[PDB]
Amino acid sequence: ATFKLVISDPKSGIAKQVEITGAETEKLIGKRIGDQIPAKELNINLNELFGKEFPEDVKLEIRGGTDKDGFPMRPDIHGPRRVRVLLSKGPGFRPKEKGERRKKTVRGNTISPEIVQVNVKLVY
Amino acid sequence: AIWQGRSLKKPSGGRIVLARKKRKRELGREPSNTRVAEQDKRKIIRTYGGNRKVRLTAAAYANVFDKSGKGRKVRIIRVIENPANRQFARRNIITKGAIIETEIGKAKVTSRPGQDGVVNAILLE
Amino acid sequence: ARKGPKRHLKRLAAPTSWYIERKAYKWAVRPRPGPHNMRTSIPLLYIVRDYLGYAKTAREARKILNEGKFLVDGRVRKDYKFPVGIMDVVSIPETGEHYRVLPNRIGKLILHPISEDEAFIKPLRIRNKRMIKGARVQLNFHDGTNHIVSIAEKDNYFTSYTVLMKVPEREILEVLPFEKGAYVFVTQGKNVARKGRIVEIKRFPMGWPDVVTIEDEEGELFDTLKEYAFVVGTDKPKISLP
Amino acid sequence: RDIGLRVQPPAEKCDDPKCPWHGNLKIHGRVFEGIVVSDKPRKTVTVERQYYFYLNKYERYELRRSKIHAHNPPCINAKVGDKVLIAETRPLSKTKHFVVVAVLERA
Amino acid sequence: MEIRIKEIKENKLIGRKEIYFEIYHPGEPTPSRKDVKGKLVAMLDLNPETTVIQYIRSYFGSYISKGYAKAYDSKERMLYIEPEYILIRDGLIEK
RNA sequence: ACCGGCGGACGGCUCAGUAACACGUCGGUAACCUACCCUCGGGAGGGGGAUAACCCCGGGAAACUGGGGCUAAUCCCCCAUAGGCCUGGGGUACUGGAAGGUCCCCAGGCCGAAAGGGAGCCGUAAGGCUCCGCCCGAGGAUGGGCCGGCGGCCGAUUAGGUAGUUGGUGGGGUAACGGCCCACCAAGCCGAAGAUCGGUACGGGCCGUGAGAGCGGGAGCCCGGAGAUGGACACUGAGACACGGGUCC
Ligand SMILES: [Zn+2]
Repeated sequence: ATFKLVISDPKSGIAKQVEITGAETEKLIGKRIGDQIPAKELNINLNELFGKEFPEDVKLEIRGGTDKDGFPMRPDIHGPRRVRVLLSKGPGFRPKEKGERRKKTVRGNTISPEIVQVNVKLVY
Repeated sequence: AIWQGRSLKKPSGGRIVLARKKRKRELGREPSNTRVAEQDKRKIIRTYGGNRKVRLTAAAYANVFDKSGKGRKVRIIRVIENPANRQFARRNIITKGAIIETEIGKAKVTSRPGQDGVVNAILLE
Repeated sequence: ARKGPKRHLKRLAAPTSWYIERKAYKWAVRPRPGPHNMRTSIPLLYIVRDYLGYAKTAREARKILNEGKFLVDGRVRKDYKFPVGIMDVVSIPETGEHYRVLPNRIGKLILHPISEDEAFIKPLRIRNKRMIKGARVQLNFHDGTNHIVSIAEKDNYFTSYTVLMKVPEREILEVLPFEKGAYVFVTQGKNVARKGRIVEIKRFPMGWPDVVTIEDEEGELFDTLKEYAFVVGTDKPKISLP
Repeated sequence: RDIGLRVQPPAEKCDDPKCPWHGNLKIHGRVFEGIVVSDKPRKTVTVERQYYFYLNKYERYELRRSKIHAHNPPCINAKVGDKVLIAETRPLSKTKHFVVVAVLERA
Repeated sequence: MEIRIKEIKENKLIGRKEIYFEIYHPGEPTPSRKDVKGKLVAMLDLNPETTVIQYIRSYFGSYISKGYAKAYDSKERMLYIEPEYILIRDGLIEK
């Protein structure tokens, strides 16, 4: 389970990539979108990564991600399962028409070993 | 959906075969069972041609008039009788023909809650 | 297979009131909704191109119309699909020309030259009369136009009466009543394009229309519908109708 | 009162909302004369009208029947065999689209 | 080759003059557009750079060929009104 | 290039299905809806919020698609007044052949608008002129929905068919009236003048033939109806349950 986690700084609009192979992936696994995790708990030296003087209380907010198959994660579907849902808007669908609905494949909010990329927002 | 097109039996007792698919303009909506509650609940429905309807699902107040045009807003307590259905009286469902009793006595409904979203009634002498 | 409104009109299916070649091409302009009916109307494109021959192509006709060179009822009309109906005044100030649209003896629409002084008058038959919010009376004319008056003047107007309106100012000039001896002009039917004086009016039960008998100049008596009888005078026509 | 027909109204009064004489029902369209053949259904009568149809090829006529179901207002209590007048109205039921307006003659 | 002006009309909404003419000629080739325009301009005193020959049409077994032309008041108006193809055919634009 | 508006429901193709108010004709809707367009009478007041594009970082073999920041509108939301609907009591002002219609006065309630936005020419500014615009009300106009009378094949080696079936009362739903649906009350309704069932078929204007009566066909053009591999469903829109849109077998 090699994650390609993305860290985005809301105060600068800049994002960086960090690839994590094991050990630290277990703590991330099982979490749900909307949960905060201290940066130190992931052995991330984001201060030197971003060349900043980030405080010591920085916390990692997970907002979503994707899979090996490229199907995104809907923060609304419960459980670490892949489902087909008829979507009109929101994550996983781009309407392109006034009111159309198309069926797409998505995954639940909970993180699973199948996840390959996890997006994270820095919370000071 | 709730089709409201032609019947499939002739008046002579014969059988009719559909010559076309169901059309959108011929479709109805689910019945609105206005129930007495502690707070009014209404919804907006977009109808044919872009027009609009106000559907009342829960009714709390009623506008009661007594022989002189003097209207009062009085809370609904219970439904006494409803000739429309034999079970509506027991299920406490308001209907255009229902008879209710409010703080100022018995009244008979004269409006259609499912079509205009208002409960109007006349006091019974 | 039909799901909504039509946008096209085949030439063979065009109204019989148009002086159009029904076999030269396939399509014809579909009139936009407007003042008069489909049968008593013709798109301004045909007036500009065929009737008058001021343009040889629809592109030229559209350019001239957009240049605001044509006035109908005293107002400049730019769209080439505008309906033009009976008792309408078409004005070309640049050439100083003025025409009145009238039915023919065979039901086709024609342009009758008129005088400049007369070009400012439009007759309008009161198709209906009702009351609107407030205490005002609304009059609906044969071309779909509307006018508003006060409750005091309610008795000054009635159905089938004629009103002479000054265009484009939209001002009342005179009211011609519908009564015995009133000069009338037939707008449609078998007796279209005939004129005379009212002689008798007959009513019938249910929704059957009224029937009116008209005496022509030569003395012949004919019949038509009251709605088809258009009042255009009292003793002698106030509008040239030959 | 008159409802567009040159016929005398019924003598007595009724409270049927679907009575053109004493109700909100409006009559418009065709008017027919017929003979009542059935009156069993409640407030309904079947009116039969006979007419001749011309067969071109044989240059001969043939009798034909026209059965119509019409609403029977309480004031106009039509029976079997009566000659009645009916007028077209809005759809009142699956088959009833006419209303009896008067009884031309009673059997 | 003799040109007879059957009709001349003044269009004022479109600032032009419409000329209908007939070219009578005994057995000879159908007259060319350049020759027709030159003769018409010389005869009717028109502006050479503002006349466009709509057509010169010959008929079956006839010595009279009909012709329709237009003479504008303004070069800009001519360019704005006339389609490109007719002007190219008459050789008013180099293409 | 993107947001945003309109259109994409017309046109084009086929005759499968359908013996039916599908089609032809005459009438009705006083029982109903309609963007575009026309006329008249009115209005445009105060606030608020996202996000596309773009930038950083991607994921996915593709098809597609995630996270973070920064923005505008004729984008979206809220408040205010006009306006819309229901009901009760009074006067009769209007059209109609006839008012459950329209108008006026009180009463109880629900719902509830806009874009003074854009362009040009002047004007020191202010302000002005013009062009295309936005919202509400009453009418039209355009395209339809629904209903009625009459008319147009063969089989009796098919004689009985019908049970929401026929009608009623009270309601629901619809844009609209209606057993269209629902709850109860009755036994009604169709039929040898051929019901029911079965065979065949898109209907008409028309065409082929004959001296005519008549017989036969009704693909090409026009009008109307259905279908988009066979079925069944819904979203957006004035209009579709939609040939080059959507969901399931
Ligand atoms: Zn009665």
